Amino acid sequence: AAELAKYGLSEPEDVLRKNAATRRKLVNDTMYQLGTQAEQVRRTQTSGY
Amino acid sequence: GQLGITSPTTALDGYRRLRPPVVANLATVKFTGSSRNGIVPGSKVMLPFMAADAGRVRVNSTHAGEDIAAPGGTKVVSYVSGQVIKVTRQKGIGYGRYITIKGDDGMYHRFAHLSAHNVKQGQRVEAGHVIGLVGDDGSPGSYHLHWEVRDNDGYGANGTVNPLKYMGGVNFKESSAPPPQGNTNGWGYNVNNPPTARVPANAIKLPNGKFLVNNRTGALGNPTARAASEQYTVGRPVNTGKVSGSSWSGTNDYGETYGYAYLANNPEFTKKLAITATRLGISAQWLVDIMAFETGNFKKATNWSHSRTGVVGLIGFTPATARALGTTTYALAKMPPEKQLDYVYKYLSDPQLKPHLSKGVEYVAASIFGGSPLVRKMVNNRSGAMQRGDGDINLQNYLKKLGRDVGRRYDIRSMSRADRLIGSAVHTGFHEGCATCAALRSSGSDIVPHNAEFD
Amino acid sequence: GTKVVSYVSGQVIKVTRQKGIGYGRYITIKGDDGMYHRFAHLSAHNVKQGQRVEAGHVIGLVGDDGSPGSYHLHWEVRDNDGYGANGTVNPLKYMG
Amino acid sequence: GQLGITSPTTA
Amino acid sequence: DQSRFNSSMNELARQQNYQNQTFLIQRQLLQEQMDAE
Amino acid sequence: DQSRFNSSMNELARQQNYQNQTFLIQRQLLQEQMDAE
Ligand SMILES: [Zn+2]
Ligand SMILES: [Zn+2]
Repeated sequence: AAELAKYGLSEPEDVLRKNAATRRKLVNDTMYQLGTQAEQVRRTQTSGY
Repeated sequence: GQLGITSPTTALDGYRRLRPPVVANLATVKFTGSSRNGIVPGSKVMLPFMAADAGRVRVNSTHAGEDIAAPGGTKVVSYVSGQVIKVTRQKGIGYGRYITIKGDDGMYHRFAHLSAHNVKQGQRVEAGHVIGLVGDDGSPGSYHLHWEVRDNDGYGANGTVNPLKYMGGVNFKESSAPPPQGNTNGWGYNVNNPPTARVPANAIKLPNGKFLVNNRTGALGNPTARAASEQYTVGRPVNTGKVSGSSWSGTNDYGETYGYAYLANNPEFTKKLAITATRLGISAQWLVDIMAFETGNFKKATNWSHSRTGVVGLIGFTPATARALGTTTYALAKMPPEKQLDYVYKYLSDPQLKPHLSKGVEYVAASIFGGSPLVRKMVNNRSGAMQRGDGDINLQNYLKKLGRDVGRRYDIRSMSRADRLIGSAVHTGFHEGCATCAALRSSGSDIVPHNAEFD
Repeated sequence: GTKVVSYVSGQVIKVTRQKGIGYGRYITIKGDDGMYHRFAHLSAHNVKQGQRVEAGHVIGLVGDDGSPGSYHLHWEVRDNDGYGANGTVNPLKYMG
Repeated sequence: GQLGITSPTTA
Repeated sequence: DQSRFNSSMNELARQQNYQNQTFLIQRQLLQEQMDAE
Repeated sequence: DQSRFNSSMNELARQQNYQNQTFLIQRQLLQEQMDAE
């Protein structure tokens, strides 16, 4: 059970069924926000010469 | 302890994991001579070489990078923590083997003319990490290191800063090794009567109140200073000494902090602890050290969930001990340390333990560690109780770790023979693992003969 | 045998004893002026913890805890109720 | 402020 | 925040002092080279 | 931002030294003219 919950699949079957698409959407949105911040940081990396 | 540059810009699967190849000391050069090139007189610059190689490298008394002549095979060490940007090779005139590190200080550091690389592109290297070996790409026969500091990741002379001048004006900590542990019979702090004479923190705490600063040694409060090389020779090397495990003045002074900050900021706790120690007939220092070790330097005294086996309190009250004392583990954890001292005294007042407490620190430690049967085994077989055969949770290690937080190590009979014999090696030069060498370099003194103090 | 007398009106914070080097019998009074006054090396106490003492109140007798044979009074003025030298003011200069 | 500094010797 | 501001101000002051000292050393070296000629 | 300010200060110092470097040539020319006179 511990190494199952390490990934997040220890919930009951119905709970896992109801919380799949939203979980993937949240993962994608979090990664998109992280990428936006990373792109901003990289873009601000400019030489002054 | 953050080795290298500490400027206020750096502040912000199943297989065995090996420690990164990081050293604990870095080479520094102080130039008192008149050989001047624009860098301020009498300043200390941190070279990217190991501290053991400080004396074997030369600054070479025309281009944008400083060349440091070093013997072939020396290791280049990153003085700042950062990300390795690029590790490539340019065959020909300039930048034979060069490695660029984006330091946390905001400046790019380039080490060129190398023989081999030890880092990888995109690798996060801490300060003291081994980068690579020096090369002879420019002048065969003589090895050197092309060292360049930039504010950008370019390839030109536009944006180059002299490494020596840059290192002269930055705040850095050249050593990260702990100071050596020895005898502090005189390096004591009393909150009611603070000491009159003090020395800079980079001094070496020699036994009986002696110290060593800037190649000169003396005693606290005595203006007479003797040369380090004249008094400390190969015949009598610098020995930090040890604290006797069975000798004490017989009186406990209220407010005596014994080098512990918690006792200094809580004078009522210090007074209560002195009362308890005097009542028990034992030195306050022994009980102070044992409680400090058992509580992580008084930071876990009232923690009732840190220990997975249910051990709380100043002296590590087990549930069986708590039941014996008439209370519970949770209540012992809830009470403040001043109140817990009463239960410590009650536990140590056991007639199976009290008579043997005054005989030394080892008896008190055994009583707190194993209880009555360990004390009885000590009384019947003093040598047998301190066996070092496997275990790794024996009483010998427990006595070894006592007083570590303040720099005190105890010399206990039938226990410290191995420490005395193994630590009887004399060093005449710098060795990386030796803490005394690091302390000598940090104090500004030269490497005088001293005993080996490893860990 | 001389009697130590509180020169300021305030609240007595603590009346305890430290055996050994410093602060043999010491009494701390939180004066109404905002400064803490400590009288150490006493023989006996005449006040109680948490007692409001007026100016001119008798505090206690002098002692010889430091140098036996000669009696003296350790007098110290602080802006805090600590136990160190960080926050100490010379009593003579303060009363001047 | 409080009296004391972080211990340079390892804990 | 107060401690961080104090540390930043002290670092800036010491940086300016080091820069002034370096400029003074450069001027002294320039004068020495002038005297050499 | 802090690194950018540090780099700006370093550039200021470099250009100050660059302007100051003309002093040797000026002194040498003055000595040459004094010898000629
Ligand atoms: Zn070069
Ligand atoms: Zn006095």
